[PDB]
Amino acid sequence: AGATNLDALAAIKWEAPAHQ
Amino acid sequence: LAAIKWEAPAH
Amino acid sequence: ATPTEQELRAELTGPVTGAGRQIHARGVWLAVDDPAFHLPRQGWKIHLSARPATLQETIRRMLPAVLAVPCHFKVVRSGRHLQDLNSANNHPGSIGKAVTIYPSPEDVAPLARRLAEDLAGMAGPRICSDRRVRPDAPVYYRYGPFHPCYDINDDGDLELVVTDPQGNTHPGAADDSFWQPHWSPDPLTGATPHPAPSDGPAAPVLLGGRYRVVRGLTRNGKGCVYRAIDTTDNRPVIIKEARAHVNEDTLGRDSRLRLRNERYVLHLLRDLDDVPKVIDHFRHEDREYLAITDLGALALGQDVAENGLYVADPAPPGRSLRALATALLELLDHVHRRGVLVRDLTPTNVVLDDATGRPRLVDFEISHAEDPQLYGWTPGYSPPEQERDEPATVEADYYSLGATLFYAATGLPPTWMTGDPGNHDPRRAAEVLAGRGGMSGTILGLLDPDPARRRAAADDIRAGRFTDAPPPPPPSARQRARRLAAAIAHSLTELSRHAADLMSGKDFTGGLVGSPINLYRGAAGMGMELLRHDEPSRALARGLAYWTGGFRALRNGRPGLYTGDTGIAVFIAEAGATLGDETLLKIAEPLARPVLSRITATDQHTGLAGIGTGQLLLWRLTKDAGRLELADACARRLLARDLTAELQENPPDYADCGAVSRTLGFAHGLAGIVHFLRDHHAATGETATEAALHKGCDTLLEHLPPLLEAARAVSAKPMHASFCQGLAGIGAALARTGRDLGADDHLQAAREAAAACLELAPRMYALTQCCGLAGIGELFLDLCQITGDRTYAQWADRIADLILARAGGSPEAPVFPDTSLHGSSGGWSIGTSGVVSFLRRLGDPAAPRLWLDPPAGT
Amino acid sequence: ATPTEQELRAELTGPVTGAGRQIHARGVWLAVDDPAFHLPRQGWKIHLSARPATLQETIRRMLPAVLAVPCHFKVVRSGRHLQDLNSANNHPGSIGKAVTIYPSPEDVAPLARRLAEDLAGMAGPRICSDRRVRPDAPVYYRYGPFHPCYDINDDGDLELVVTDPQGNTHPGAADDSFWQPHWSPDPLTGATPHPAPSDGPAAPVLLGGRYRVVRGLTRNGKGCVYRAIDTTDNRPVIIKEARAHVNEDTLGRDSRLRLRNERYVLHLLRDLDDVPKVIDHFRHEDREYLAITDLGALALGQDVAENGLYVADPAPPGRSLRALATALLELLDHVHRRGVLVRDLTPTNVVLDDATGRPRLVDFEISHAEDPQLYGWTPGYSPPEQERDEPATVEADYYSLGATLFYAATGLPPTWMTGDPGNHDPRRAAEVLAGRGGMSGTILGLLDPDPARRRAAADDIRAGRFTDAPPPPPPSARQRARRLAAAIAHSLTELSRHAADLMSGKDFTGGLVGSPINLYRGAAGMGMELLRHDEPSRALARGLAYWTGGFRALRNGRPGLYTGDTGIAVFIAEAGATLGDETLLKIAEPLARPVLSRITATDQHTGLAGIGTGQLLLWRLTKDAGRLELADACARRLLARDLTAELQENPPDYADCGAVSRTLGFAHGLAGIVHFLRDHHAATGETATEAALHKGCDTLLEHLPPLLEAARAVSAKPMHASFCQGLAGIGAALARTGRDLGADDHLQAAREAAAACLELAPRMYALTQCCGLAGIGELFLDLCQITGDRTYAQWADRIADLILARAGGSPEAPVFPDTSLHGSSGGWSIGTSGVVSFLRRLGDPAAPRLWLDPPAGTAR
Ligand SMILES: Nc1ncnc2c1ncn2[C@@H]1O[C@H](COP(=O)(O)OP(=O)(O)NP(=O)(O)O)[C@@H](O)[C@H]1O
Ligand SMILES: Nc1ncnc2c1ncn2[C@@H]1O[C@H](COP(=O)(O)OP(=O)(O)NP(=O)(O)O)[C@@H](O)[C@H]1O
Ligand SMILES: [Mg+2]
Ligand SMILES: [Mg+2]
Repeated sequence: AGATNLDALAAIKWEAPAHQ
Repeated sequence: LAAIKWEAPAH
Repeated sequence: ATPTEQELRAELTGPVTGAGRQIHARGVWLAVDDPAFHLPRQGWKIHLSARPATLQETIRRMLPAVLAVPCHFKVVRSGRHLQDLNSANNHPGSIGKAVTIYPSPEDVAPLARRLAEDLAGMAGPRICSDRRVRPDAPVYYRYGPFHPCYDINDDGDLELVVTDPQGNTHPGAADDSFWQPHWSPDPLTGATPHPAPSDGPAAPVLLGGRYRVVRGLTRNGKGCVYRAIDTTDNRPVIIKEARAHVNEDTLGRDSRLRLRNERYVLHLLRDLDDVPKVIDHFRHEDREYLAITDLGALALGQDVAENGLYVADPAPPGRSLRALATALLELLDHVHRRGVLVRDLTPTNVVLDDATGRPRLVDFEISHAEDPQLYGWTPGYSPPEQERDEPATVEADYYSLGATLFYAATGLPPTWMTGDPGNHDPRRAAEVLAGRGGMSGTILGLLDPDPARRRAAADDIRAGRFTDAPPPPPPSARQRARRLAAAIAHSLTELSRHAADLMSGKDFTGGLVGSPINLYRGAAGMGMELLRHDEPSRALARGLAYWTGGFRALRNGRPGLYTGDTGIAVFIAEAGATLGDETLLKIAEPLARPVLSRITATDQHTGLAGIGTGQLLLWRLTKDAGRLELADACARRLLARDLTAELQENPPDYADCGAVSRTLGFAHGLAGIVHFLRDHHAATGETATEAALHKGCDTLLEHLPPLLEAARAVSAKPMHASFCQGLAGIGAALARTGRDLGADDHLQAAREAAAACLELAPRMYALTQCCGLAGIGELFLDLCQITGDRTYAQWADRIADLILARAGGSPEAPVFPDTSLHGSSGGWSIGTSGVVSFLRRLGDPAAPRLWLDPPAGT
Repeated sequence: ATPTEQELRAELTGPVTGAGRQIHARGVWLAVDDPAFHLPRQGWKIHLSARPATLQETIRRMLPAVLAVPCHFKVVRSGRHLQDLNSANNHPGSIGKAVTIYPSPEDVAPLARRLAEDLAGMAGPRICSDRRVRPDAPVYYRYGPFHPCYDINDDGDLELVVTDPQGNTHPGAADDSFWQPHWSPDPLTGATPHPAPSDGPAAPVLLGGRYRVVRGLTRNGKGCVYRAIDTTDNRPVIIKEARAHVNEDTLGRDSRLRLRNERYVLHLLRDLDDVPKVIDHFRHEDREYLAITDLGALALGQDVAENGLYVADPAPPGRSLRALATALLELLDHVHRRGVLVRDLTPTNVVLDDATGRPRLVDFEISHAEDPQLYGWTPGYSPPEQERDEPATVEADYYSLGATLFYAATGLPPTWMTGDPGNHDPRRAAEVLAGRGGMSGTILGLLDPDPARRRAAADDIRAGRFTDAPPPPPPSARQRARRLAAAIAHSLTELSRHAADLMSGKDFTGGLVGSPINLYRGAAGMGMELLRHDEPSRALARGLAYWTGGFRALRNGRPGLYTGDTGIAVFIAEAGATLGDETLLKIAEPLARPVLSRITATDQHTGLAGIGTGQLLLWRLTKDAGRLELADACARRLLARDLTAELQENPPDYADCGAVSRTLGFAHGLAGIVHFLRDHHAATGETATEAALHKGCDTLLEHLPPLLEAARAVSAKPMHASFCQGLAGIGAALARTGRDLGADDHLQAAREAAAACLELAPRMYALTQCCGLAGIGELFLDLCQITGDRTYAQWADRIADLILARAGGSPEAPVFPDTSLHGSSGGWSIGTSGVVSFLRRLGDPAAPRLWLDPPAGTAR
C-alpha cells in the first residue's frame, strides 16, 4: 500500500463549473 | 312599512 | 335598478383596456386579468359589497384604485346574478361578495383602506365571513384560497384548504365565520390573534334591547332566530333577526322589510292569544331584531318527532287528527276574519301548547296585508300557485293546511322534487297516505288541484264530521312487477346521467365536494351497482373504474371501506374480474395497502373492521395472500384491545338514539365489527376470532332489549330502524352470525329486529341504504334467503311498494329523493344506486347483499 | 457486512417497542412512527449517512438520540439496497441518505447536534444535497417535503415541490445542491439566500485548489473529472475525482480504491507513450484526486460526431478505419504484453492526438492487474461475460475494440437494451453496420460471441488482411411487409404493457418524474394511436381515455398541445367519437378552454400555435363554435408581436443548440406557427392571416439554405434533421403550405429538406417522432401523399428498414428503444407509440398524419 493519497490540504471546492 | 328602535348594543 | 351585463361590461371595458388588462367571463363572474400580475395561490383577498342598484357605481369608484396597482379581480356578471347571490336560499356564505380583489400582499392593506374611503356611505349586505375596513363602508377582507386546492377530510369528502408554512392543509371555509391564519398577519391591524380565545362562554348575548340569547333555533337563511331570556321582565321570548339588503326583492324589499311585515301582521292579530304578540322591535348598525312572547317549545314537526303521529279520534289523549285539524281551522278562520293570509302554514310554524288547545302560529313573514304580496314558499307544503306567485288566496292557505295535516298524520312531508311536474299530484300523496287518520279524504281534498275542492273540504271540516277515505287499492300484482321493471330501467339511465355529470366535473364547484370516487357516494358504489346489470351499464362501470383509477393517482386518500380506498379497490378489482379486464386488476393490485400501525378506528365505515371485510373481499377476488394478511392484521389489531370490557364497565352513558349507533350499530359500532369477525373466522377458522365473535355477539344480545324497547315506543325515531345506526344493521349482522355459527338465538334476534324495522318503515325519512328503507328491505330478503320463509319475501316486497309510492316523477319514469328531499343523485349509500341494489335483489333473491356478502358467479 | 432486512429489523425491533413505535417497510425503507408525533407535510429533515457495516452500527448508535424525542423516521432496507443507493449509477443525489429523520421544527436544532456528538467518528459518504453539522460526524440536514406532493412544470411533467407561505409550489427537489427557503430559517444556524445587490451585476466565483485550475468535463457520480491548468508549470492537466465510500464494493472497495487501482495500472504502463502519466495524487478532506497528463482534446465519440465517420481504405486523411483498427490493436497489444487488461476501451476512453489524430487510451478505472478484479462494464460496448463479472480475458478487450470500431464506422453504438436476450447478436449489428467501413466482417468477428473468432479477427487486423463483408435487402416487399406486420403486432402488446404500467402507477415511484396524461409522454398520444387499430387496442384506448379524464380532474395543469390540456381534449373527444361513447365527449367538452391572455408562449410545443391547431382539430371533430372561436383567438393574439423575437439573440453565439429550434423549428420555432396560420386560413380564409403566412414562409425559405448546408456537412448532427428541432419539421410545414397555397417554391423546399433528412437518417440516434427516424419517414410519406411521386414511398421504406434494423428482440418481438436508448417506453413523441404511428401509415399512406393533418375517412 505504497499508493496513498498524500497530505490533506485545505480545499476551496464550492460549486460545479463549465458544461462538457 | 316604517320605524325601528336604535340602542347602542354590544358586538 | 338592476344593471345588465352589458352596462357593467361597458363600464368595465372602458378603463380596463386602459391599463392593458383583459376581460373574460366565467360562471357568474366577469374577471379582469392584469397580465403583469402573477396571482399567488392563497392569501388576503378583499370583498366589496353592493346592490344591483349600487353595483354600477361601486365599479365606478373602484376602477381607479384596482387599476392603479397590479391585481386580479372578479365582478358579478349582472344585477340578477347579484340578487341570486344576496339571497340566502342560494349560497348563505356568499352574500355580499359582489366584487373580489386579489392583490399583492404588500399592496393589500393600502388598497383596502383606499377603496374604503373611496366607497364610504355606500351600503350592502355585511359579510360575516370577513373582517371589516370601517363601519361606514362596504369593504371587507379575509384570508382564503385563490385557486381551488382540495384536500380530503375524514369523511372522504373534498374541501377547499389553504396551506401553512409546514404544508398542512386548513379548510379556508368561506361559509363559516372569519378565520385568522396563525402564520400570516392581518394586513391592517398588523397582529396575529386567533378567535378560539373565547369559545368557552356559556353565553354572551347582550342584545341592543339588553336581551340574553341562550340557544339559537336555527340560523338558516337571511336571518337567525334566537331564544332569549329577557332581563327586565325575565320572562322567556323569541327574537327574529334581519340582515340589511339580504334578500332584496325585485321591488327593493329587504329582510328588515319582511320583519316589519311580521310586526304589522302581528299588530293586526293582537287580540288573539294564539299569536306571538310584538313586545319589541329594535335595531343597531345595520342589524335589526324583533322580540315576541315565547309561546312554547317544540313545534308541530318536532312534536310528531319526539311524540307520535295524529290518528283517528279514538286514540291517545294528545293524538287526535280531527282535533288538530279543527283547532287549526278555527285559529285560521279567526285570522282570515282580519284578512291577513298566512301563506306559510307549515308544521314548523305551528307551536304546540301544554293545554288541549295546542295549535298556535308564529311566523307570518310573507303574509298578506296589502296587495303587493311578498314572494316565498316552503316546498311541498305550499301550493303550486304560490311557487308561481299568484295573488294571495284563502284557498292557497287551505292547501298548506291540508299539507300540515298529512305531515301530522304520516310523520313526513309530501314528496316534492325540484323540477318535477308531478309535484302537487294529489293521488301521489294518496299512495304515501294509506287511509291512516280520521279525515283522510279531507286531507286529500285540501290537497286537490282545484281550489273549489279545498274550499269544500275546509267547509266540510267546519260543518262537523270529516271525510274518511280508504286507500287507493292495488288490484294488480303482475303490473306491480312491470312498475318495478320501469323503476330499474329508468334508474339505470338516470345513473348514466349522474355518472356523466360526475366524470365531466360538473359538480366539483363548491367549498366542499362529495367524494367523487368512494363507495358511499362517489364512483365506486355507482359502478359496483352498474356491474350487476346489462352491457351498457357494465360498460359505464368500466369507464367509471378507469376514471377512478386515474383520479386516485397522486392525491391524498383515506383507507376506509365506505369512505376510502378499500372499497375503491374492491370495485376496481371486481370490475376487472367480471369484465375480463386484466389491466383493471393491475390498477387495483396496489391500491388499499395502508399502515395499520396508524388507523386508530375500529369500524366498518372507516376503520379496521371495514378494512378487514374489504381486504377479505379483495382476497376472495384476486387470491392475493397480502390481502388475507391485511385482514389478519385488522383482526389481530382489533383483538389486542378490549372494547367489550369498557362496554361492560359503563354501558348506557349519554343515552340517546345517536349514542346507540356509535356503540352497537353496524356502521360505527359493534354489529359491523362482529360482521367482520365472523367473516375472518369463516375465511380462516382461527379460535381467537371465534372467541372474540362469541364475546361480541353476547355483548350485542345483552344490549338489544333496551334498543328494541325504544324502537317499539311512541317516540320511535327513524335512526332506530336504520341500517347504518340501528336495527337493520344489527339484524343484518346477526342473521349471518346465527347462520354461520348455527346459533338460533342469533337468528331470533334478527327476526325480532326485522319486525321492529317493519313497524317503523313507513315513517322513515329516506329510501336509501344508509339511513332509509333500502337497508330495511335488504335485511328482509336476507332473512328470506337464509330461512326459506318467503314471509320475509312479502315483507321486502311491501318495502319496495313503499319506496315506489314515495318516489318522484311519473310511474314509468321515476326518480328517488336523496338526503335532501327535493333532489336526486347517484350515491350508493345516500342515493339512487343503492335503491337500485335493493329493487334488483328483490327479483334475484339468492344473490348477495353488496359489501355484506362475498361474491359468487359460477 | 452487507446485511439484509433481517439484521436491521432485529436491531430496530429491540428499542422500537421500548417506546412503542410500530414499524413496517415499503419500497426500500423500514420506518417507525411515533403515535404522539403528527408528521407534517414538509420541513427540515435529518439525513444520516453510513454504509452497510457502518449501517448496523449506525442504527445502534442513533437509537439513543432518536427515541429521546417525538419524531418519525425511515431506514434503508438492506446493505445491498444501500449499495445500489450509494452507487452513482442510478440516482446521483440520493447517495448516502441512509437514514431519514423527521421531527418537530424546534426539536431539529438540538437533535441534530446530539446525534452528531453521539455519531462523532462514524464514517460514510458526503451528502451533496444537504448542509452538514460538524466535519467529524456523518450528520446532515435539509429542507424538503416529507409527503410526496407533485406540481406540474412548463414541460408537463410532475415535480416534487415544497410550498411557501403564499401557497406557491417550489421544486424542493434534491438537485445535488442544498438551498434553504426564504420563509423558514435554518434550525442549527439562521441564514438567508441572495446578497445585498438585487437584479444587478453578478460575477460567479470559482477557483482551483493547491496548484490546479479547473474546467468542468463530466456529468455526475463517482467523481466529476476535470480539465485543468497546472499553475506551477501552466501545463494542461487532467484531474480525476473520487468521492469517499461511493460505489462501495461487496469487498469494501470504494471509488477511491478504484482511483488507486488506476494509479497502479498507469505506473505499470509507465513506459508507453500513448497512456497517461500520473503527475500527482492528493486528497482534500474526503475527496481523492489523481492528476494525470492531458492527452489530446477529443475522444472518439466527440471526434466522430464533429469530424465524420471512419471509412474504407482511402477517404479523408484522418478518417481511415483500417488505420484506426491497426493503431488501437497495436496499443492494446502493448498493454496486454505488460500484463494489463483495459476492460473498458470505448469511444469515450480513446483520445486522439491534437496533431496526428492518433488513438490513446485513458480511464483505467476497472483495469486488471492482480486478480481481485473490479466489477464494471459499459452497456453495449462491454461483452456479456463482463456484465456477469466473469474473469477478465484478452478477448473481452477484443470485443470492446470491435464495438468501438463499430461506432467509428457508424456514429452510433451497437444496440443494447436492458433485459433483452438479443443484446449481443452479431447479425443484429450486421443489420446496422451495412458493410460500411471497408472492413466489416473483421469487426463483426471482433464482436462474435465465440472468443476464438475474436482472436482470428484480431489476427486478420495485425496481418493487414481485413475482411470486407456486405448486407442484403428485403424480398420484393412480401417479407418486408411480413416484418412490418409482426412489428406492429408485438409493439401493440408492448403498448398494452406500457399502458397498464402507466395506469397502475408504477413509474410514479420516481421522485420527480414522468407525465401520465399529456400527448408527448403520457396516455393521450398512446391512446390516440391505439385507436387506429383493432378492437382490443380500442378497448385499451377507451380505458386510457377515462383514466386520463379522471386523473386530470381537480389538479393543476398546463394548456399545451404537446405538454398540456389541448392534446388531452383532442384525444378524449376523438376516442368518444370513433367509439360512439357520448360520455367521453361530455368529459372532453370542458377540457381545453384557457384564458389565452395569460399564455405568453407562441410555439407548437406549449403555446398559442399548438393550442390553435388543437382547437381546430377539436372544432373539425365536435362542430363546437367555442373551439373555432378559441383557434381564431389564437391567430388573433399571435399577430400582435412578430418583430421583437427575430432580433433578440445578440450575446448568445452560434452553435445553435437552442437557436436553430427556438427560431426556425416546428416544435419551438416559426415553422409550427406557419403551420398553424395555414391551418387557420384553411379553416376560415381570413385576409390578415394570409399576409403573415407569406411573411413567415418567405423568412423560412430565406434562412433554410444555411441549415441545408449544415445538415450536409461532416459536422452535421441528428438535431439538424429532427422533426422537433430541424429540417423534418420545416419540410413537413412547407409540404402543406405549398399544396394549400399553390406554391411550387414551398414544395421544392420541402423536397430538398426531405433529401437532406434522407442522408442524415442512418446517423440518427433515436428512432422516435420528435428526435428520430419516424419523424423523417413521416415527412417522406407526407410528400408521397401530396405529390404521388412514389419515390418518397421508397424513401419511407428505407426509413422503416432502418427503424426495424435498430430494434431489439429480433423480428418476431421488436421492442423499439427510448430516448434513453437502453429501455423502451410507450410514449408517443419519444417512444414506441409514434413508431407504431409511422409503421402504420406505411401501409395506409392516404391516412392523415397525427396532430398535423385533420381527421379523415379511410384513415381510422
Ligand atoms: N313565539 C314563539 N314561540 C315559539 N317558537 C317561536 C316563536 N316565534 C318564532 N318561533 C320559532 O319560529 C320557527 C319557525 O320559523 P321562524 O323562526 O318564525 O322564522 P323563519 O323560519 O325564517 N320563517 P320564514 O321566513 O317564513 O321561513 C320555529 O322553529 C319556532 O321555534
Ligand atoms: N488523459 C486524458 N487526456 C485527454 N482527455 C482525457 C484524459 N482523461 C480523461 N479525458 C477525458 O475526460 C473524460 C474523463 O472521464 P474518464 O477518465 O473516462 O472516467 P469516467 O468519466 O469516470 N468514466 P468511468 O471511470 O468508467 O466512470 C474522458 O471521457 C475523456 O473525454
Ligand atoms: Mg318558519
Ligand atoms: Mg470513462
